[PDB]
Amino acid sequence: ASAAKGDHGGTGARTWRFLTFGLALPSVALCTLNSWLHSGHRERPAFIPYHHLRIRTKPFSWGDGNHTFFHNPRVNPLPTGYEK
Amino acid sequence: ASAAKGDHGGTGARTWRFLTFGLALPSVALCTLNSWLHSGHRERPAFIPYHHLRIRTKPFSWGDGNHTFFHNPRVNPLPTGYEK
Amino acid sequence: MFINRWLFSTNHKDIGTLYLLFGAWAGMVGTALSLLIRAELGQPGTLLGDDQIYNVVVTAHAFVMIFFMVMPIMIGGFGNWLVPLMIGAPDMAFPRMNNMSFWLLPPSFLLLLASSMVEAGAGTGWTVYPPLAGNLAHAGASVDLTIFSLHLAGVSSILGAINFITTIINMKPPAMSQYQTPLFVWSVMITAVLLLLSLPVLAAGITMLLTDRNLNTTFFDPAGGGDPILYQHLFWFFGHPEVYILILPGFGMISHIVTYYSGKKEPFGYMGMVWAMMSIGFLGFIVWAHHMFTVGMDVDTRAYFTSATMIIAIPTGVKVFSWLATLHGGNIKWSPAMMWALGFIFLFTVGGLTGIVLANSSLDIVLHDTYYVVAHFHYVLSMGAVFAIMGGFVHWFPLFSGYTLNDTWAKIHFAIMFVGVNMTFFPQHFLGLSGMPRRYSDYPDAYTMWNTISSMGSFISLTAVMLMVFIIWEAFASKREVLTVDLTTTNLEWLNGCPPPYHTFEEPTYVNLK
Amino acid sequence: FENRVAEKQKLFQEDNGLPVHLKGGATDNILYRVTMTLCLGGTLYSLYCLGWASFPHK
Amino acid sequence: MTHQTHAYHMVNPSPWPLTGALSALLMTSGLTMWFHFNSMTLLMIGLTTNMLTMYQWWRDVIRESTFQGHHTPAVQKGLRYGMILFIISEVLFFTGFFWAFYHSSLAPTPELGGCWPPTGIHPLNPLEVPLLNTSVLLASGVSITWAHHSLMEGDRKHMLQALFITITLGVYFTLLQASEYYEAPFTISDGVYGSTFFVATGFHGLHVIIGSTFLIVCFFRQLKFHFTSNHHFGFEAGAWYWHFVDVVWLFLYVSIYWWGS
Amino acid sequence: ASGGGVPTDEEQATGLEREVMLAARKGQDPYNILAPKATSGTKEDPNLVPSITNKRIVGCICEEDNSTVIWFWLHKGEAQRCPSCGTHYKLVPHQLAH
Amino acid sequence: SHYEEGPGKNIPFSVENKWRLLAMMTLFFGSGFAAPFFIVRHQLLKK
Amino acid sequence: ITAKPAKTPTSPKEQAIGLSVTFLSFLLPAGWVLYHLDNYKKS
Amino acid sequence: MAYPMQLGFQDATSPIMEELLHFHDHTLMIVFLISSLVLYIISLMLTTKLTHTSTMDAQEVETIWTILPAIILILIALPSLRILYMMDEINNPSLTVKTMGHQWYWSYEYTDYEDLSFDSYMIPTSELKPGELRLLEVDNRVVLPMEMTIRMLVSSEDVLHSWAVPSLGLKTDAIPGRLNQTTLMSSRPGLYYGQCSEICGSNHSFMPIVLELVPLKYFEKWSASML
Amino acid sequence: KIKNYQTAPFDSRFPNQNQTRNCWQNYLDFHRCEKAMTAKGGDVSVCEWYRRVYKSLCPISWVSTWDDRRAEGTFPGKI
Ligand code: HEA
Ligand code: HEA
Ligand SMILES: [Cu+2]
Ligand SMILES: [Cu+2]
Ligand SMILES: [Cu+2]
Ligand SMILES: [Mg+2]
Ligand code: NA
Ligand SMILES: [Zn+2]
Repeated sequence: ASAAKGDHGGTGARTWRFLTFGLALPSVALCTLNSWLHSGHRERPAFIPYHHLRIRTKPFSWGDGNHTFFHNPRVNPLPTGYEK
Repeated sequence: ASAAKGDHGGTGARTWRFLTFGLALPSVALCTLNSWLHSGHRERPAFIPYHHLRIRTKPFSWGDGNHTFFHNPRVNPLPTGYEK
Repeated sequence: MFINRWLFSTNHKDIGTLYLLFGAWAGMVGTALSLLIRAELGQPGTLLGDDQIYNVVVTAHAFVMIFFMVMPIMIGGFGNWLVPLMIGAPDMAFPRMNNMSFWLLPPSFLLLLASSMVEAGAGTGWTVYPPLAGNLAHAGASVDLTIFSLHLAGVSSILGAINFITTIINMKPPAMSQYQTPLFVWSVMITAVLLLLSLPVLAAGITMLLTDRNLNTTFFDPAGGGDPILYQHLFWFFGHPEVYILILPGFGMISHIVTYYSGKKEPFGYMGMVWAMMSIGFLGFIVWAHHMFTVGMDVDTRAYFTSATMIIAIPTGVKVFSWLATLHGGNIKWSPAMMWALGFIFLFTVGGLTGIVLANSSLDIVLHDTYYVVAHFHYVLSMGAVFAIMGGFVHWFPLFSGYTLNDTWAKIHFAIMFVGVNMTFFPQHFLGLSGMPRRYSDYPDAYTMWNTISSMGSFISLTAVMLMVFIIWEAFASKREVLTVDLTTTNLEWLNGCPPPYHTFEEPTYVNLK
Repeated sequence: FENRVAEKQKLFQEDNGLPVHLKGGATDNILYRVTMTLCLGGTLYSLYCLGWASFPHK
Repeated sequence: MTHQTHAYHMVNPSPWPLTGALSALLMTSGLTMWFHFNSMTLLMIGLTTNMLTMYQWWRDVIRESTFQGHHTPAVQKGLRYGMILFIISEVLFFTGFFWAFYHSSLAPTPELGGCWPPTGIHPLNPLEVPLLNTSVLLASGVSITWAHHSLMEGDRKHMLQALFITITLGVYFTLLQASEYYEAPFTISDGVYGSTFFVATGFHGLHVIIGSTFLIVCFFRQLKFHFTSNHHFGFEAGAWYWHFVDVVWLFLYVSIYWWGS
Repeated sequence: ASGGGVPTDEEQATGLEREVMLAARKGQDPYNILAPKATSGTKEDPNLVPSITNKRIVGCICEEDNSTVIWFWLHKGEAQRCPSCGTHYKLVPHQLAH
Repeated sequence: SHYEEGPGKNIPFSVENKWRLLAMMTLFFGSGFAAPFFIVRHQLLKK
Repeated sequence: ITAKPAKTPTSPKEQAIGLSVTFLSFLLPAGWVLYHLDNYKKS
Repeated sequence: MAYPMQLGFQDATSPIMEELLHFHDHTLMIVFLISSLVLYIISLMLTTKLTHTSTMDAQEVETIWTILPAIILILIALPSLRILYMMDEINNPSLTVKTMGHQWYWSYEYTDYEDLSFDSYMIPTSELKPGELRLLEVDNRVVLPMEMTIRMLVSSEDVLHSWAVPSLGLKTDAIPGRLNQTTLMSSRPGLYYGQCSEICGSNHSFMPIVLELVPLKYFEKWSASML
Repeated sequence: KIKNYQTAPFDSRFPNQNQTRNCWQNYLDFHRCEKAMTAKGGDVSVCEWYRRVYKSLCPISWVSTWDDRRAEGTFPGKI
């Protein structure tokens, strides 16, 4: 792509207000629409015990020391495979 | 690499004169030394009549219409192979 | 001294006038060319004899109307005449350079005329795509003459864009902000930005086509690893912006006309109106590939381009609705100009909706390259651009000349043209849906009826333009000078009388910083 | 060198009714005339070429 | 028709636009005569009238500003916008060429060996002369800046000295680039690689010459005291243009010379 | 080292450039480069519109965020009012006396 | 400069005689409309 | 828009002539070429 | 193919073309709605003596006329994209045929097993046997088995051309040095016509395409008889 | 081992409308396999697959020119 919306993308609080509500925010709504008219759910990946993943050289200092911080059971398998 | 020569790389004609003779020009001398302590001569490449090279869909409007503008006989073969 | 004044001008008014004259003339050439097209298609069989002449004609038709009629009239003509007058400026920012923008046009035109005379001319389509446009399928000077015409035209408009933007931004009364300039002025500023950014990419593209034909480069030749599709991308990156550049000044004029003849001080939703043009201008730079849906691009990118193309309807919708909101409660004067504006509003809407159909890549597979697209762009160009041009012309003609037109004849003119163009293009929707390709000089018997009706409509329009030539004659022949003009308080261009003196705003306006 | 800008300001501000492209003297005029001649002559020349090429000359 | 009470400039009728337009006609058709009917007369006449036009048009601009004092603050501000806008379109012009390059090199076709650089092409080494050119141009970015400051501080000798260095550096780049063109083992007719390489750096090379003569003009205008410590737009534009040329080179270097080979 | 040698505006500016330069120092604005400050616009404190002739066009931005400027010719004579807001404007002679 | 002003005076063609105007306009637009037809003819006459 | 009366009014007859001249200048040259299309096509 | 005085699309010979007919009906419904709304409003505005020439507040209605069109567009886009993805859908073809555009005729190549190749020219109107279609008849049709998924690969040997067949919902440009793929599938036997859809020079109007669909069995024998 | 071949099946490496690489790659791969199996004293019957595929997809003219190129040793692909 490229860009060119005529002029006035500089100087005047009214101009930046204009850009805030006429360009910035609308972009956010579009990307929000998109990110929701696409974002459903990725089927949880097949578990295969690769050695370069699920690294454990020292147990995490919390919980049972085998679960990453934002562990998500549906998508994050333990080194032994998915939880439940 | 990176960069950081202490300060004063801005404001004062004396400063820019200082940078011109203390950094810019010396760089040119170094690159000149290098570009000459390296630049000798590439042995002229073996000629092989590839079809995607030495293109001629219409003769050049000068000379014999078969020689590119800055034709260098030592390194630029005609479609039929090197000249002499 | 005819010379000092007409060849060495530095006056925005005289230059604007020169543009209107050139554009009027070019339009005759373009109209003639459009008739030869319909003549050939008005009856099964072939009329011209060889289809290359047909193709040459179809091509020239496009370049003339687009580069030599619509742009000079809208931007060079109405632009120069009105812009300084609407913002109280003495002239443009670079009056000498402005004169070169004009004088580059006759040479540019000459080269286009020359291309169709040497060899067999350039029967490449206005898209001038390679290999067809290459030195093999089109050997000879023709395509090269066409490329050069385009270079000159480009240089002319780029220089023009710089002038308009500088002028509009730097030469307003110190207290007047950009949000206090009339919509036409905004419309020509946004158009100037689009020209400034798109024309150079075209120039790059056709320079590459030129070296391929004459310097043995292979940008577009697979033999050397080139790609004919690369041309398409560069051409259309310029091409979409160009179509919005052809309509924006029109959006501006229609706003002034609808407002004036409704007796309002200002158009409805002025800022929504400014927002809309900026948005259209912006989005108009990221939708180009909708002209390449049958070219073989990944499905995901085709989905992106149809999605992007559709959002352009939102800002366009606020404009159409704002025009209607402007009419609301107005004290309507049914003048010729108002008639042209009402026609534009509707016809443009039809042509624009039809473009939404085409935005669908899935459906475009079967509509691409058929007459359905020829119908679309003729609705938005022949009944969009042109209708604005006519409305603007009859409305401001008294300001430019100091004389008035015979209002009745003008309405007669509108009525005829209204019938001619619809008869000519409406049928073509059928041809497309049913499969008739574009750029064909003959057609399977089944498509006879519609092509026949269509070619007939084209003669009606011919009558209308002949008539128009007369209408201008009679106004100058009769000499009814103007006395008083309505609504000058909100229409500055009229404040200096008709016609305004050579030098206006010799002493600037006075605007308080309240 | 020496600053002779003030002297040229006077020559060019002199109310002689001459447009800036000639206000400089007799040479401006010859340049002007040379330029216009070449342009027009060359333009005629090109029109001629256009004609010759217009017809099949082979 | 009284005494004007606004600060803008109303320019005297001028024949230069007509002449420049005619020049354009002569060059394009002259190029058409050269490419097809192997003659250079028209093109030559065209080139000549063009220089004559540029010379006289810009001569007048100097007369109108330095000598007649028409460049009030309002007029200068306008000139700044015009220059900037001009540079912007030049950037877009070059963008077409970078597009072409990236298009070809990122998706090399079967007829090229399906690889980039195409089989059969021996690219130059970016650590040799191309590195040199890079250092020469950036160095002139620095000297022109010293020139500018010397000027604002009213130092005539140093402004001339710094301006001189900048110029020889640009000339030096031209000579080096010309040598490389000659030494290069591939040509413009060597497929998309040679096409892409020579039109992109060729055009840039052309801009380096335009920038140099622009600076040369500024040099002479300075010798003759045209510039004051506060009013010197001709120089500022000369400088902005020079930085543009500098930047474009950096992109060629990284794209075509480094990454593209 | 240092030196000097480049002329200053004060010494080399000529024509209109110099005129606006000099005029700017005395706080004056004969070339309408600056925006005029409004008065109260009453009949007794009208906006004084300087003119080098006997009429000047006035554009009244009746309220701060108006998109439309109201335009009208102010004549030599008594104070006229904006057709829209009634603000008063009175012509006065410009510094170059006609 | 001292260029003339007013209705019929800010144009490059004289509008003082309606019949001479009729002629000039006729030639003007006429030549314009005519050109394409003769080009088509010119092309048909080379082969 | 109000105007003074025509300084040099164009009577109906004058108009009829003006209209006739106009149309003709558009139809004759094209008719000539078109009529002779065959004479060119046959070569 | 197209019949005299036709208004819409040619009848659908394949499933995607059916899909398109319906999608187009849907879209057209909407354009009728909008265009009729706009005309009614315009006529409404111009038919009253009541006036209100003073200023009206901008913003208030602007939201309806921004949100509404946004919703309508999503209603056109969803279906549009669904079909768009179907057309490219991972199909498992039982035959591959190539076609190469040339300056003024198409040549076909069936090479899965044999080296079958042939040119296909338009039959001149003066050599048309009674009942044959004027600029649509080709001497050698491209025979293919009906009711099967064929893979077509389009390319060209000279300029650009476009291989199209309305009835089946196909149009794929033929570009030198490029192989474009499209998926053909007919649900009926018969003859189906199309024409070059990219300006390729003087005879761009005269290089039709005629497809002949018959059962597999007859396709095989035909293959062998063509060498 | 397939000779019950109908036509080149769907290949995820080349999933879009542009199949230029599909032809090219299979053409290359074949001649490379053929060369290896001939250069290490082996069976070319392994290389068959590629020939069927590239044969199905590649235009005749492309295959002809590439072969001619290989003969004269100007084939740009590295086989
Ligand atoms: C005046 C110039 C102009 C304008 C303004 C437009 C406007 C539009 N055009 Fe068109 N178009 C052309 C001129 C123009 N076009 C030309 C010359 C070509 C052919 C070039 C060639 O190939 O030779 C072309 C071709 C073209 C194609 C190529 C098709 C093909 O070749 O196969 C496409 C594809 O999407 C397209 C779409 C659009 C769209 C979506 C709009 C949108 O801007 C329209 C938006 C307007 C409206 C939508 C109506 C008003 C809105 C409302 C009342 C609100 C409600 C609406 C909805 C909710 C739907 N146009
Ligand atoms: C501005 C753009 C424009 C305009 C106005 C028109 C006007 C006309 N066009 Fe258009 N035409 C195109 C641009 C335009 N065309 C383009 C881009 C193409 C594609 C080319 C290609 O495929 O490469 C095309 C192609 C094209 C085709 C398709 C050819 C083919 O596919 O083989 C057809 C066929 O009917 C056609 C017919 C017409 C007709 C009958 C007119 C008639 O309306 C003519 C009637 C006269 C007017 C409607 C205008 C009169 C106005 C004036 C005279 C100015 C007045 C002056 C002043 C007041 C100052 N044109
Ligand atoms: Cu577009
Ligand atoms: Cu074709
Ligand atoms: Cu074709
Ligand atoms: Mg196409
Ligand atoms: Na015909
Ligand atoms: Zn007010």
